[PDB]
Amino acid sequence: VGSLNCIVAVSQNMGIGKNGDLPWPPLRNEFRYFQRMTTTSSVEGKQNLVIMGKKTWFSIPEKNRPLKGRINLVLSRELKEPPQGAHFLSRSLDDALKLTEQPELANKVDMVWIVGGSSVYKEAMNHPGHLKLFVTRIMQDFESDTFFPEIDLEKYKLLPEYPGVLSDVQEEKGIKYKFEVYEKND
Ligand SMILES: NC(=O)C1=CN([C@@H]2O[C@H](COP(=O)(O)OP(=O)(O)OC[C@H]3O[C@@H](n4cnc5c(N)ncnc54)[C@H](OP(=O)(O)O)[C@@H]3O)[C@@H](O)[C@H]2O)C=CC1
Ligand SMILES: CC[C@@H](C)/C(=C\c1coc2nc(N)nc(N)c12)c1ccccc1OC
Repeated sequence: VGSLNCIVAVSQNMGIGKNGDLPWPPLRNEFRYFQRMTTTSSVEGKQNLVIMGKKTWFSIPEKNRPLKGRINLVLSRELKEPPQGAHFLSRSLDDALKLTEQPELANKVDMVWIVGGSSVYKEAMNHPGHLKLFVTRIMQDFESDTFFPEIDLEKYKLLPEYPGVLSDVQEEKGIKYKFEVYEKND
């Protein structure tokens, strides 16, 4: 099984969501980027796994439910089975990652991507070991009600570039944003 990775898009005031939707209007290529990063597996005959909280699952426009080409796992202590269209259900992040070692997934999974929400991000980021964060910096303030955790830069190093990730400023709908990759190993 491969790398552990978080991916997020976040505004200047640290916001990731407002009532189960994005703080900002739809950014079509930003979303294509998320799709490409999380889907693309190098290891042949494997798929990436995506791990999200229950809220995040239910915020997915149904058109993208499940996220195609990836194994979709939802985290919920309340649910008793994977939601309609999801593949797996775990009661915690540690369980999710363990499940990954079992024979049913042992060599189906390439990369695992945590795609939200706030408490999942915080736990993966605080989890010792080798981890990357793919962070789109939306370079405005947007009114939000859910927030990305603090990135501890003593631990997380911003990489000066990364294959397959544009290093320069993007703009959609008059909103500027840029793509960053942070890496820790502790
Ligand atoms: N990059 C971006 O801009 C992103 C934005 N979002 C947005 O934020 C929202 C979703 O984020 P958020 O509200 O933080 O919620 P989550 O997606 O984390 O969902 C929360 C629920 O999932 C369960 N859960 C969370 N963590 C764990 C865990 N470790 N183990 C077991 N269960 C867990 C709990 O469900 P239960 O009560 O059933 O146990 C919890 O109430 C949406 O608005 C979405 O649009 C989400 C991801 C990325
Ligand atoms: C897992 C859900 C994903 C489909 C999503 C957000 C992102 C999660 O990590 C992300 N990382 C990046 N770089 N961009 C994103 N957009 C997300 C999303 C959630 C609610 C409403 C609209 C959304 O996208 C239009």
